[PDB]
Amino acid sequence: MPFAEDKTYKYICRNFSNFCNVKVVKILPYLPCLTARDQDRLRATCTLSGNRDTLWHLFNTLQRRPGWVEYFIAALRGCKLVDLADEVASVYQSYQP
Amino acid sequence: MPFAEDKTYKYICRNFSNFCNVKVVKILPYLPCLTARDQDRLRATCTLSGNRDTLWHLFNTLQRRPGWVEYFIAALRGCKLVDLADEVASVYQSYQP
Amino acid sequence: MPFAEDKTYKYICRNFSNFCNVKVVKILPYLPCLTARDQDRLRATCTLSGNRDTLWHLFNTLQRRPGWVEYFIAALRGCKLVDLADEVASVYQSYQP
Amino acid sequence: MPFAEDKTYKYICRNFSNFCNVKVVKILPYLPCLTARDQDRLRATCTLSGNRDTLWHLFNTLQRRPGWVEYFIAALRGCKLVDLADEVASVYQSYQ
Amino acid sequence: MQIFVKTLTGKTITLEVEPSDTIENVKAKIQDKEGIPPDQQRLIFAGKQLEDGRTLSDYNIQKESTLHLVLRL
Amino acid sequence: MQIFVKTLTGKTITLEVEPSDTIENVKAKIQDKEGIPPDQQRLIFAGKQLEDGRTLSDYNIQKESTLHLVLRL
Amino acid sequence: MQIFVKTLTGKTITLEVEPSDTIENVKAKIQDKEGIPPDQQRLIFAGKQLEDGRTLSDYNIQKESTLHLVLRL
Amino acid sequence: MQIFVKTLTGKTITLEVEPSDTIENVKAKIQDKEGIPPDQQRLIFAGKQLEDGRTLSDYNIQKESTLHLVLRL
Amino acid sequence: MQIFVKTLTGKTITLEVEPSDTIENVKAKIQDKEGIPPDQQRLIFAGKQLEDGRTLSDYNIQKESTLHLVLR
Amino acid sequence: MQIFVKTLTGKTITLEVEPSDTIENVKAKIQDKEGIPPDQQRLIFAGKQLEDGRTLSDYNIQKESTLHLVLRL
Amino acid sequence: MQIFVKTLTGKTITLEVEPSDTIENVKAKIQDKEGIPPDQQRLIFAGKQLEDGRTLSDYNIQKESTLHLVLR
Amino acid sequence: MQIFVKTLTGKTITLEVEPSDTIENVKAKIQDKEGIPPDQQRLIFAGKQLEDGRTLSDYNIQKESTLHLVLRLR
Amino acid sequence: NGYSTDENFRYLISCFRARVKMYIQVEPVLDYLTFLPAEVKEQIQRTVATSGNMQAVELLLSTLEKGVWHLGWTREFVEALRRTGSPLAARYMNPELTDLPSPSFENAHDEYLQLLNLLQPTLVDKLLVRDVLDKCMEEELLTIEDRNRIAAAENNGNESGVRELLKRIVQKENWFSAFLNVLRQTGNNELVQELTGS
Amino acid sequence: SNGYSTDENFRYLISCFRARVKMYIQVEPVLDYLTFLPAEVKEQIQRTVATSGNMQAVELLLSTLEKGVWHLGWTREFVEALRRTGSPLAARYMNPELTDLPSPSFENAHDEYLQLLNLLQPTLVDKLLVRDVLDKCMEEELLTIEDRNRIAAAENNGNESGVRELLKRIVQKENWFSAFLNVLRQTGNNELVQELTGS
Amino acid sequence: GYSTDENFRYLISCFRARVKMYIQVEPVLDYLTFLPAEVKEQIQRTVATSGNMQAVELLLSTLEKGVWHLGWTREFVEALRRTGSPLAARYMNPELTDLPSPSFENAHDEYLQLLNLLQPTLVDKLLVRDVLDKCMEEELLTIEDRNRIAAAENNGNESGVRELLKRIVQKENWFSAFLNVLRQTGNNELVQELTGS
Amino acid sequence: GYSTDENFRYLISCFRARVKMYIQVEPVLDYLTFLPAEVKEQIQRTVATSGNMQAVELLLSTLEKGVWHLGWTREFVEALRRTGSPLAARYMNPELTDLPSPSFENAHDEYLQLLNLLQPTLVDKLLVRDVLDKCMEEELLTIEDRNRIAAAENNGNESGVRELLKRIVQKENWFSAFLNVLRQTGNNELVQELTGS
Repeated sequence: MPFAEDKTYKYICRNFSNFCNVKVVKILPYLPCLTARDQDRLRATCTLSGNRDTLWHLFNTLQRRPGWVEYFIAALRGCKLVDLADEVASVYQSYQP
Repeated sequence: MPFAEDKTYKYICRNFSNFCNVKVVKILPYLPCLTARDQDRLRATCTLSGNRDTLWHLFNTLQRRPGWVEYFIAALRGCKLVDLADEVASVYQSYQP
Repeated sequence: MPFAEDKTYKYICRNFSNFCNVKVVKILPYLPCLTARDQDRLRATCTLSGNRDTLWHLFNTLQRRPGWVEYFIAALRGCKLVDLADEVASVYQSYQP
Repeated sequence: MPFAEDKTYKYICRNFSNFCNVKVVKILPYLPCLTARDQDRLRATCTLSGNRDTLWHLFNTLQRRPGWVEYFIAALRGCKLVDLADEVASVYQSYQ
Repeated sequence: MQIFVKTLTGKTITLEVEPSDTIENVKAKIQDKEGIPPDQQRLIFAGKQLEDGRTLSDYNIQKESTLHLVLRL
Repeated sequence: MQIFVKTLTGKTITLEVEPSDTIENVKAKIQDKEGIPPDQQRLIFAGKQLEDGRTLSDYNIQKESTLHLVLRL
Repeated sequence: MQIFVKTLTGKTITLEVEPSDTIENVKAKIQDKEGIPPDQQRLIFAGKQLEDGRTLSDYNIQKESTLHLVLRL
Repeated sequence: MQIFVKTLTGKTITLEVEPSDTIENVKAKIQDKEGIPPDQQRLIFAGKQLEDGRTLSDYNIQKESTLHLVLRL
Repeated sequence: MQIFVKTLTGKTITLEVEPSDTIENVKAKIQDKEGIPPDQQRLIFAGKQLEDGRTLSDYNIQKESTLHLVLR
Repeated sequence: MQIFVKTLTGKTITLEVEPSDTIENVKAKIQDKEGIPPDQQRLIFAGKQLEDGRTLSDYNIQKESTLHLVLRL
Repeated sequence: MQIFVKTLTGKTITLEVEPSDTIENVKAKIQDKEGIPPDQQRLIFAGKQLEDGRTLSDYNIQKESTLHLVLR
Repeated sequence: MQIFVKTLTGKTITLEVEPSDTIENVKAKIQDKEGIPPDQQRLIFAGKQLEDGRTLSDYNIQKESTLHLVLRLR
Repeated sequence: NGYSTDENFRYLISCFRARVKMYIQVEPVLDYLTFLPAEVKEQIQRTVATSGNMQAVELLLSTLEKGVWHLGWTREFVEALRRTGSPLAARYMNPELTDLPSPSFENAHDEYLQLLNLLQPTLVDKLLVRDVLDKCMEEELLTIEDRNRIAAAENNGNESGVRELLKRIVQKENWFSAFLNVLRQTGNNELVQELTGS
Repeated sequence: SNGYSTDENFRYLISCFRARVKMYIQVEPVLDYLTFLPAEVKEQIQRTVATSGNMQAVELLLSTLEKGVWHLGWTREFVEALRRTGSPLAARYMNPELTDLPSPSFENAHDEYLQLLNLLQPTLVDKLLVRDVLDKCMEEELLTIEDRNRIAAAENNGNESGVRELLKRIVQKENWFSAFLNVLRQTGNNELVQELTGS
Repeated sequence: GYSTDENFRYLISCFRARVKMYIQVEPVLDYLTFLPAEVKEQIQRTVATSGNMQAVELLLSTLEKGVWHLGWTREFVEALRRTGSPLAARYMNPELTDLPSPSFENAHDEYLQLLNLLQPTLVDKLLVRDVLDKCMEEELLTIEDRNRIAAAENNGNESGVRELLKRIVQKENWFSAFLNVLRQTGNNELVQELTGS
Repeated sequence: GYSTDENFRYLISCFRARVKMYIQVEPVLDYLTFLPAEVKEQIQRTVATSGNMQAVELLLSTLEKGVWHLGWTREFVEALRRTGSPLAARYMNPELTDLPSPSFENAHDEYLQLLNLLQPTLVDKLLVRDVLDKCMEEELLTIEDRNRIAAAENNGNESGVRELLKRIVQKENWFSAFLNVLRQTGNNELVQELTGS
C-alpha cells in the first residue's frame, strides 16, 4: 500500500510531539523492516546525539521501508506505548481504501 | 554454510521478542566463537545499557563469527533454556542443503 | 534579564577552569530549565566523551534556556559546590541594574 | 627527548598485540602525566566500548604527554606486567 | 559623539548623543527628533535588542556607529 | 530468463537459466558457453559469494540480473 | 649529497653533507656559509624539528631534500 | 513628475502625478483615462503591492517610475 | 630605483631612493617633498608596515614599486 | 476542464475533461481518437504516478495543466 | 518535406518527402539517386538514429531539416 | 596496425607493430628506431603500465593508439 | 481573462521578479520543471553552487522569460513551487491572481524579513538548529529537502546550520508568526522576546 | 575495414553525434587522458565545468576538438579516454568503425528511459537514499570510481543533492535502466521500481 | 582631514593583503546589513566553494566598489570586532589608532610562517579535544569558531587542528596566547618544539 | 627536455589517472609549504564541495603550472610518502627508480576491482573496531587515517568500512597486507572470500 503508508508518515511528521516518548534503542529490535545497515546507522546516531535527535531519523528511515506501518504499531505496543500505537494505527486503518 | 547461518540471523531479528529471555552475562561464557575483544564490548555494553539493549549487540556481533549458530544453539541450551534453543535449530537444520 | 544573563555566561567562559569540578550527570536533575531534548543530548555526550569534555556543552546549552542563571546557581549550590555558586551570583546581581 | 620517545610510540604501534594485556582502568592511576581531562575521556571510552578498544586511545594519548615513556615503563611494571615493561625500556634506552 | 539612527524605511537620523547617556535618553532623543513615541521604538545595534536600562558605553557604541530603529505596534 | 556474468576482463556473457537451477548448473553451462572449468570460478552477486549447492531463487536473482565471474587462485 | 636550506626570507642554501652527518655538524655548515651561529639556528625538515644530536639518515634526508631554517633569539 | 504604468496588454500608461498623491488618487484617475474601476486595479511596484491609502513617496516612487498594473481578471 | 608612495589624498609621489637606504631615509625624502614630519606618517607596502630600522631591500622593494602612506 | 496531456514523443494533445472525472474517464478518452489501451497508459503529473482508480480532482489538477503519458513497460 | 541530408564528403542531398513517408522511403529514394545500398546507410537526426520503420514526423523532422548520413 | 609512443622530448614515435607482438617486441622496435635499451623503457598505455610479457591485444591497443614512454634516468 | 495563459504568466514574472527570488528555492524546483532542456537545468544547478540561490532564481526566471516552452508549462512551474516547499511564491506566480497575499500582509512580512536581517547575529548565536528542526516540520515551514539541507549545513558548525535555516523559513507561508510559534514551543522562549520585542 | 581517412571520419562523428554524446561524456575525468590537449585549453574546459555545468563543457570540449589541429592519433587517444573513464556508451558513437554503435531501437529506448527519470525525478529524489543505493550501484558497475567521489561530495550538502547528482551520473552508462532497476531491487527501494516501471 | 568612507576605502587599498588574512568572512556577513541579500549569498557561497581567503577578497572587492549607506564603515569594523577577528579590526579602523606596531606585525608574520612550516607537527601532536576549552578561557576563539572547530573535528582529530590553526592565526597576539594555551594544557611538548626552547 | 620540473610535469600526464586515485590530498597540504596559503585553502574546500579526486586534479594542476623553489618535487614526494599515500610517491618520483613493476600495477588493479565487487560482503561481515588496531600494526594506516576512520565510524560501522576500504587501497602492497590483517584477526572467512582458496 504505497499511498496510505505515505499518508500516515505525513501524519507522523505533523504530529511529532506525540512520539517524543519513543525510545529508539528500545524500539529498533522490534522493527524487522529496517535493514541491518539502517539499524546500525540509527544506533550510531542515537549514541552520538542523544535519543530525540534520532527519532526523526528513525521515522524518516522507516517510511522508506515497504510495509513499515504494520511493523511500527507492533513495535509501539511492544514497547508498552499502547495509547500511541492505537492512535497511529487509527490513522492507518481508517484511511485504507 | 555461510548462507543458511545468515538466514538464521534474519530469523532472530524478526522474532526478537522471543529472545529477550536470554541474559548476555550468563551466555557469554558459553560462546567461544566470540573474540576476547568482542566479549569486552558486550560486557561493557551490558553493564552500561542494561541487558535488553545488549541482546541486539550480541546477535549482531554473533552473526559475524563463523559457525556461530552451531555454538549459539549449543550455548543457548547451555542456559537450561532449551525451549527457545531448539527453535533456532528447527530454523537451521530445516534449511540446510 | 536578557543582558546580565548574557554577561554572566561570558564570565563563565572567561573563568571556566573553576567549573571543572561540576559533574554533568550529577547536575542535570537540578536544571529544570534544560529541555527534555537537551538533557538527552548532554547525557549522550557525557557518556560518549567523558565529563569535562561536556562541561562546555552544558554551559553553552544553558545560556540559551530562559532564566538559566537563577536555575544554575540553585543547581550549583544544590550540588554542594557552594563556593562556586556564590561566585556566579557575585557576578549576576553584582551586575544587575 | 622528543625523538626516542617518538620512535618508542612507533614501536608500540607496531608491536601493539603484545599490549592487549594492559587493562586501562587499572593503569590510569599509574600515569600522572595524563591530564585530568584525558583521564575522564579514557575512562568514559573504556566504560562505553570495553577495554581493548580503549588501549589504542590510551597510548595515542600518552605519546602527546611529556616524559611519558619514563612514566609508562614505571606504570607498566607497576601493574605487575613486567615482561612487556622491560621490552619498552629496551627500545627507549637503546636509542638515546 | 555622533550616532546614526537608521529606521527600516531607509532614512538615517544623526544623533548628538553623549556616551554616558542611557538608552531611554536615546529613545527620548528619538522622540523630539522624529516623533515616534518613547515606547514604540526598538533600538537594534549589531543585532542586539538594546535594553532600556543600560547605557551606550555599556554596549560600546563608538562614534558615528549606526542604530537600527524598528517599531512596535 | 536471461542473466549476465560480467567477467573482470569485461567479457559480458549471456546465460539462459531457470530460477530453480542450482549454482553448479550455472557454473556448468558457463564452462560450456565460454570455457573456464568451475573450480577456477567464483560467482559474485549482490557483492556476495554464491554457495555451490544453492538454487538461484534462494539468492533472489531476477531476470537480467548480472552476476560477476572472478578467477579462483 | 645535495640538500636545500631555505631561509624564511626565501633564499635557498645548498650544502654537501652525508646521511651520517650530525645535525650539529650540519648547523655548523650553515653557520660557515652566512654567519648565523648554530645557537640561533633551528632547522625544520618535513614539518618536524631536527633534534640537535641526531644524524640526517635518522630523519631520512635524501638528495635535494629541503630544510627550512628559522632563526630564534 | 511623470510615472509609467505597464499593463498586461503592453499598452504602457504614462501618468502625470506628484509624490504626495495617494494611490486612491492614482487608482481613480486611471479609471477616468482607462475605465478600469478603482477596485478592479491591483497595482504593483518593484514587486511590491502598493496599499491604496498611502502615497507614492512612501514607496520611494521617483520621476518616470515604472509601476506595474495587474487586474483581477 | 623608483618607488611610488601613494597618498590618501590620491596624488602619488615619485621618490628616487636605493635599496641601501633605510626607512628614515625615505621618510626624510617624504619629509622634504611633502612636509609631513617623519614621525607622523607610516609607510605601508602591500599590507606590511615598514619598520624604521630596516632597508627597502629587506622588504624586497624593487623598481617602480608602489608603497602606501597613511597619516596620523 | 480543458487539460493537456503530452505523449512521450512530444505530440501533446488537448483534452476536454471535467475535474471530478475518474482517471479512467480521461484515460478512456485517448483511445477515442488515438488508441492506446487503458492498461498501457501510465499518466504522470508533477513527478507522481496517477493511479487509475482515483479521480482527476484527487490529484489537484487545474485547467490548462499538462499530463505526461508514458507507456507501461 | 524538402530536407538537407549531408554525407561524409560534405555534399548535401535534397529530398522531397512527406512526414507521412517512413525512413525506407527516404533510404530507398537515396538508392535511386546515390546507389549506396539501403542497409549501408544509417541516418542521424540531432544525434538520434533513425529507426527505419518510423516516419519523419515521429522525429519532428520538419521542412529544411539536416540529416547526417554516416556510411558503413 | 600502427601505433604512436610519446616521449618526454615530445616527439612521438610511429611503430609498425602487429597486435600479436608482445611488449618485448614493441620495446625492441623502440630501440631499433632510437636506441634506448629495452630495460630502460617503461611503456605506458593511458595511465597503465605494460607488462613485458603480455601482447598488445591483452591491453586492447588497436590501430593508431598512443603510448607513453618513460625512461629510468639518473 | 481576455488574454492567453502563457502571456498572463510571462507578465506576472516581469512584475514580481524582485518579489519572488526571495521566495523561490530553485535547487529542488528544477526537478519538477520538465520543459527545461537538461543543458539549461545543469547551468542553473551550477549557478546555485557558484553564485548562491538568489542568483540562480534570477537565472531561472530570466531563462523562463526569454525562450518559448511547450504549452502548459506555466501550470507545471506553479505546481513545482507549490509542492517543492515554497508556496509563498506560488501565490504570486499563479496566473489566476485570486490567492496573492494582501498588500498589508506583504508589507508586514517584508518588514519581518528586514527585522530578521538585523537580528541575525542574535539568532545565529542563540538559536540551536538541533532542537528547532523537528518542530519546524510539525509546523510545516520546513521540508525534508530543506531539513536535510539544513542538517547537512550544520555539520560544519551549528551556526552554519542557523544561517541556512534563516534562509529557508523566510520563504515559507506566514513564516514569522509560525516561526515565533516554533521558538515558543521549543525552549528558545528568550529569542521570541528578543525578536518580537515584548 | 574503412573507406576514408581516420581524422575526418572522427571529425564527422563529433559533428553528427555531438548532441548525443553530450549526454554521455563526463568531461571532468575525460580530460586526464586527453594528453594532446594543451594545459591552457584544459583549464578553459575545466573552468566551464564549474561555471556552466557538465553538458556545456562537453559542448566546449567537442567544439575545441572539432575546430583545431591535433597530433596524429588523437582520435584513439580520445576514444580510449572515454572507455576507461567509465562511460563506454559515448565510445560507441566515437569509433570511426560503425558496428560498435547501439542499435536504433536501443538508442531510442534509452531516450524514453532517460525521459522517464526526468518526469519521475521528484519521486526518486525523495524516496531514493544515496547512502545505500550508491554502494550497491558500484557493484552493478554503472558508477565509476570517480563518480562515487562526486556523489559522496554532493551528499555533503544534503541527501537529495546526492540523488539529484546520482541520477545525473547513471544516465550515461551502457544499458543503465535495466541495470538500475536491479540496483533498486537489491536494495529496499522495491516501491520505486513499481513507480518507475508500472509492474 | 577627509570623510570616513574616503579613508576607509583607502585603508582597504593599503591593507588588502593583510585583512585578507585576518578576516573570517562567514560570520561577518551577519552584521553587514547594508549589503544586499543577493551579495551576502554570493559571498557565503564563495566561502563554501573557493575557500575563505577568496571570499574575503570578494567581500573587500564588493564593499569597495559599490556605495553604501552612510555610516557603513562602522558596521564593518564593529562586525570584525565582535565576530571574532579583532586583529583585522585594528587595520580596518579608520581611526588608525590601535594599529599594531610594525615590529609586532613583522613578528607575527614570522610566527605564521613558522606555524606553516611546523603544521605537520601540530596536526600530529595536538588534540583539539583538550585544547578547545582552554582557548575560550583565553578568549582566542569565539563560540562561532569553537562550534566549527569542534564540528570539523567530527571527521577526525587531525582535520580539527587544520581548522583550529586557521582561526587562531587571525586572533590578536595569538602566538603568545597560543603558547600560553598549550602550556596550560598538557601539551608542553609542543611548545618546547614550537618556540624551540 | 631534461629539467626535473619538466620531467615531473610530463610524468604526471602519463599517470594523471593513476595518481588522482592514490593521493589523499587533505593531509598532503600540510607538508606543501611552498604553495600559497590561498591555494591550499581552496584545495581543502574543493575536497568538501566536489570530492577528493577533484581536489587532487586541482592540486596537480596548481603544482604543474607555477615555478616553485628548486627541489620541490622531492618535498612533494616526501609529503605523499608520509601522509599515508606511499603508492603515489612511487609514481611521482621523477628519477623513476621506485616505480611499481607493471605486474604489480596490473595485479593491484584487478584487486581494487575485486573489492568494489565484494565490498558488500566485507561491509556486512567486517567491523572496523575489530580490525583497526591490527591494521595499524601492519602500518597500512596512518594515525591520520585511523582517526578519520574511527571518526567516520561514528555515524555507523557500515560507513566505517566504507572508509577503511577507501583508504587501504592507497597503501603500498595493500592487498597482500590487507589479507594478513584479516587472517591475523578473526576474519578468517573474509580472506576465504577475497581469494577463494
